[PDB]
Amino acid sequence: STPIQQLLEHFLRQLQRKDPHGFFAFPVTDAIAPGYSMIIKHPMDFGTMKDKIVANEYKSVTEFKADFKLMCDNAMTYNRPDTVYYKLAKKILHAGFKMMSK
Ligand SMILES: C=CCCn1cc(-c2cccc(C(=O)N(C)C)c2)c2cc[nH]c2c1=O
Repeated sequence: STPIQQLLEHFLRQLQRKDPHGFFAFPVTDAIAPGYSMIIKHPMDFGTMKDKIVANEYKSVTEFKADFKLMCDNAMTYNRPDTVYYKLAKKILHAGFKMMSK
């Protein structure tokens, strides 16, 4: 485990605490979200992010933050603003970037 992997595991733990229902835990399936795979071209979720950390795919914090933002942006594209899923994505995007900067 490299120093970067250790830091990213720390950030990921802190980010996942902000999703207590686990809506972001695993890839979204079309059964749960009809037509999702044809609307969202670059899916992302915390489980995929964990696998990417362990596989050593993130070479910088910047690359990691971009996947986090992608995950939130996908949720704000697929879901309407008045939904639980949109609201959490907006909340966690802003809080997560703040947490990773302080
Ligand atoms: C906020 C997260 C962004 C990703 N995400 C996830 C789900 C989702 C996945 C698995 C289980 C459930 C769930 O617990 N229920 C009750 C359906 C919900 C979902 C459903 C409609 N839109 C989305 C959506 O965008």
